[PDB]
Amino acid sequence: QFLRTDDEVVLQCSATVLKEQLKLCLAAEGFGNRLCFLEPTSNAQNVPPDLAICCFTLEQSLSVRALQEMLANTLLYGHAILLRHAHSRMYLSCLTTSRSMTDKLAFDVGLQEDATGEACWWTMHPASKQRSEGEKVRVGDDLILVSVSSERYLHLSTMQTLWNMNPICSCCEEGYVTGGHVLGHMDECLTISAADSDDQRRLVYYEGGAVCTHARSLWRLEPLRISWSGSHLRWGQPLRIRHVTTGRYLAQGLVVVDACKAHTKATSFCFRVGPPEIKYGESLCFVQHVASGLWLTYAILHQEGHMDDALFLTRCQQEESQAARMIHSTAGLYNQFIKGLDSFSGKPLPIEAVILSLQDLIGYFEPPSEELQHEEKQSKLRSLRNRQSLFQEEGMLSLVLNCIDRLNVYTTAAHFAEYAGEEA
Amino acid sequence: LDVAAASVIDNNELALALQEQDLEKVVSYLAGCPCGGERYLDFLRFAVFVNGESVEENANVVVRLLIRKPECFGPGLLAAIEEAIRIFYAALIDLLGRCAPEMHLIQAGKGEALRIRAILRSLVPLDDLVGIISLPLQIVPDHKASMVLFLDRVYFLLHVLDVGFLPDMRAAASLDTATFSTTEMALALNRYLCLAVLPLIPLFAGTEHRAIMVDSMLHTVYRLSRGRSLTKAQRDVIEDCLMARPSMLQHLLRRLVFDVPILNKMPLKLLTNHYERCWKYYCLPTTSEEELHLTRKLFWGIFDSLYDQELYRMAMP
Amino acid sequence: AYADIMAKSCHSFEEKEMEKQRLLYQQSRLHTRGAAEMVLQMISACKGETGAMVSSTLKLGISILNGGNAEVQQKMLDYLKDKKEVGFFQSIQALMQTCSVLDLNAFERQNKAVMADDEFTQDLFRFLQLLCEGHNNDFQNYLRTQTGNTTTINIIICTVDYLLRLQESISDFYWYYSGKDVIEEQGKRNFSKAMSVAKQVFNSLTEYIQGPCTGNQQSLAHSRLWDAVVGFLHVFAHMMMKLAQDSSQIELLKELLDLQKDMVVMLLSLLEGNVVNGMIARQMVDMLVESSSNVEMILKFFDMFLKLKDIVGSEAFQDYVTDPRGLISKKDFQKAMDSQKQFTGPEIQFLLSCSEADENEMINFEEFANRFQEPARDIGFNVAVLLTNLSEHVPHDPRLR
Repeated sequence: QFLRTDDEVVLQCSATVLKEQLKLCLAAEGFGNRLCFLEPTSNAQNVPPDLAICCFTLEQSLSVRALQEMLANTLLYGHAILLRHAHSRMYLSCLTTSRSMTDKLAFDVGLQEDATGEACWWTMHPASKQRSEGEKVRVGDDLILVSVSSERYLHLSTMQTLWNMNPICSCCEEGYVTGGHVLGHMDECLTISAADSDDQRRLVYYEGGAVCTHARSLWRLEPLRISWSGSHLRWGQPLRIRHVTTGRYLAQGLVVVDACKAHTKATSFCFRVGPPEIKYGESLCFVQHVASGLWLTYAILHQEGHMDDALFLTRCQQEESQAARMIHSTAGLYNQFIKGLDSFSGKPLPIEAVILSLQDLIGYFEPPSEELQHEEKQSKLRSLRNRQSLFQEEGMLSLVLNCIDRLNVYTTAAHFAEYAGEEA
Repeated sequence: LDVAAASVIDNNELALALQEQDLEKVVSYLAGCPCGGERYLDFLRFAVFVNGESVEENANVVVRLLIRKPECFGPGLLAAIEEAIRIFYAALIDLLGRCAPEMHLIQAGKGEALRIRAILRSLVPLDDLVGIISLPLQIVPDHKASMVLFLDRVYFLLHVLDVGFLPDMRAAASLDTATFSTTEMALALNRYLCLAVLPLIPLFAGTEHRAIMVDSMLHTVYRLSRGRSLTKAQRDVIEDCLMARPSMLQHLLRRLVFDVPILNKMPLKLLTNHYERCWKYYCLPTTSEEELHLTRKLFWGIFDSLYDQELYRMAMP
Repeated sequence: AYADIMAKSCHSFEEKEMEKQRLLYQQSRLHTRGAAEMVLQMISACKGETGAMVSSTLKLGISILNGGNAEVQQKMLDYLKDKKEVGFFQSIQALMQTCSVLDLNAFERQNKAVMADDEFTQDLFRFLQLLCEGHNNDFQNYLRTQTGNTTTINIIICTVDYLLRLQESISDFYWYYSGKDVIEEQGKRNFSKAMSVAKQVFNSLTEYIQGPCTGNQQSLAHSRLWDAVVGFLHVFAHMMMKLAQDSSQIELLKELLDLQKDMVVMLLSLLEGNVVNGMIARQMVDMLVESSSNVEMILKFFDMFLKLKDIVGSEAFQDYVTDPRGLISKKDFQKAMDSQKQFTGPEIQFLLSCSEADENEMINFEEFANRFQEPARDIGFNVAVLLTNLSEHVPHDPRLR
């Protein structure tokens, strides 16, 4: 159809892969690198596609002249288009730095921390034979996206390559429980393993306490549809659920193996009590999962359990969510680094990426400072203290110099110059 | 028919005036293009500009169309050199580079459209330097003149300067005497003229660089092409001297003293006198024995002689 | 040459009635002769060809009509029907196509230095408009696309498509002006020429849909063009702020104002009445809803012009800043306005800016009320009328309320 803008838009590219047509949605980690790598989404039953790595956000469009004027200071083909990755929060624009593989034209695509200037605007020639300038370039037909402060072109690797735009969220509605925020029950709202999935299969254990909120007590997912997974949730719509943190998927019976294998094994779960009727903090019925009459609460089965099944609905304030995603990426990297150190015995880029991630983390956890008025300071401190509190629970940062020790040991330094990979 | 293409060269209004559709058609023909195609492209570039400088609107359109269709010999310079060794096509590539250079923006930012300027810059590689290296390897000769021009248009200089100087000093040896009679150098001489303008623009390297200046003076005198161009090269040398440096002043000074003695042709003497005046200007505050000997030559020079005489007299003063 | 000669030849209540009779007489003589058939044939031959000769023929055709005259209209319709065509509409279409629109690159080249042609496009659109009028449900219906010809054409649809492009160019030009002090000049003249051509086209479009013919109106409405006028309406507002904002001054302002009035008239004309709640009405309401900010700005501007005038008229205001020979002094006018205590502060500063200083914060002012009150009075009325009618027809929806 036609998009006014101000609504997140997700783009998937395209053609066929390995003699098979395939669609990959562009996405980037952001922290630990702004480079975005397309992720294949071929089978839902086999695996659950991840919407976290592909964002959007449409805010500025007008026409080239307007853009120039602004720089000096319904989407229209063209006009000016701005994309926001919330996820990664920072905007994505063509990056001057040259690509590692090949040489001549193009550059790695990343979103600058600051959206200001010519570097980040792309640049849509809503071009199709049917399409013409001065059009309602609505959903469904590319069109060329060369920048802007370019140069060309995106990309295409893994000529002009056309990407087809998927409307991730049609519109925003309020309560409106929502497709994926994602947020009576004795406070003890449902919980996953506290600390780290020691069970590793996601054990309900159940919960109440600081643990709780508190940490690792959130879920989002839950697409049983590749696109337009927005508009609230229809009762018993049927969606998958992923526990936040190293949650993967949870639906050995109950509890979840890693999301791909785990998803196939427990291919999908639904809840039984576009227009939105679900109410946040309101309903929500009982669960369970379908594919077996089995009903959650207690816990698994019978299906049959005393009355209480009703699940109480959260809320999320987004900063916490961003923090969780960050903890997961940087944390994974730390784990990888530790593994690398272990691999190194040591018998007679990545680092690097870790260093960039570390710098970003330091920047985040940066102190509010005294510059703020008896106001900026008050606001920031509660927030910083809160972020610190949220992290303390996972505490890899802690895993931190724990590794630090491994590094000191290779010390002296590098015993001396490097167990392996010198420059390293 | 181009020729008919030429119909438009000197005029500025006509150039500003030409419609973009025609340019697009020409671009398309070029894209379809192939030595003939290269020639067509060169004609197109001349048409696109003409100087002084280049039309902003025309330049912009041309650059955009070119960026849009790539033609474009696959990609490099080394490959072209290899092809030259095997043997033209290299000439055509050079012409394209020259056209891009002529297309370069000026005088300076800002702004803007230096984007644009940046797209063009990315377009060059490593770059003007690679071109200089290619020129050194070549040291056809007329070819790559644009590359030299492009670097200036395109844009530590001494290090770059060192590579260029080696290629130069040579021409001078080959040029004088029989070689001077030989005309391959004359083609080379024209390039030399272009280089000097570029010339117009650690310490030990500079001093070695100082040797190159002496070599240049030797080329200037002489043998034997005009002349007016020679004068320009000479002014440049004079300008270089003004910019300059005691050691350089020195050995060059002795060679100059010998030249002065020989003089005591006429134009060379005038140039030497100008150089002496420059040295004097540089000498309020300012080997010494050598200078004294040179001066005695002047007293002697006055003696040797005994309007044009008046200018000679001013030089003597 | 002969065609031109013929056109030249064609060239107080009692006088008005007469003059009309005389014109009817010459045109009548030409009509009796079959000239209309000739014009149609010539137009058909062009076969989409673009040439002055085509232009000369168009001029001759405009000359033949002008002020209508039924024998001619009837004859033309009859001839077209008899010929069953032909692809005359095809040629007309090709021409509705290829009309020059203001282009920024061309303008820039001219500035660096004809171009931005041509007036003739205006003349062709004018002929198309002269065709409307009189009012032919049958004629309007044929204009829709006819029945006998194998093709048909969306004619009015085509004109609508063309208007959209013209608005885009005007918008681009305004964006380019940006507001770099102005008025630059030379260009202002080129712009005025462009504005004038567009006005004629707009009027013709209105006349075409002007007849209360259910089919033509319904068709245009479903079509696509809006939109279009929505965007034009938005640009118009910014241009309006700019003039007035400096002493460009009056001529440009007047030209800008006239075009807006014509647009308003066309909009009023489109509804042509309806159900208390009607699809057309809903669509109009929707467009208005879509644009709250632009409309709001225009309304605010009008109120400011009227409000200011009222204030000026007031005795208390005259009293606050006594002067030997006029002016409220910069301070001085600001303070009095503050005193009546009814204005946007940014708005107040803007008003001060609109006022023209004369070597020391001295303003004649009465002149200020007069200009721009006369032009406002002329346009403002049309706007109010449309708004009122719309409000009367569909309450609710409230947003409109």
